[PDB]
Amino acid sequence: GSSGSSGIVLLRGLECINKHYFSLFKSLLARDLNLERDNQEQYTTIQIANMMEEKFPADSGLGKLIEFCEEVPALRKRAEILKKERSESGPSSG
Repeated sequence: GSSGSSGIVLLRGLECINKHYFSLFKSLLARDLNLERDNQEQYTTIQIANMMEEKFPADSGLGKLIEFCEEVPALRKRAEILKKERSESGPSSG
């Protein structure tokens, strides 16, 4: 077995998934980000990324996305992988 492949980024959380699933993410945020009604496809992980950066400076979308993956069984495997990166000094356990 080879090693490496440690090039993950809090932003890659989007590029990771296939455009297919991505479309859904934009829909769930359409309300928050206030995306278009029929022009949600013309957008790109980029334009959407920056939007989240300012909007949700907490995770910059990382979080909002992680969830979108949890709901899906084919993304749940990644959701857990993303979270690990999200947290830094442990969450706020209360």
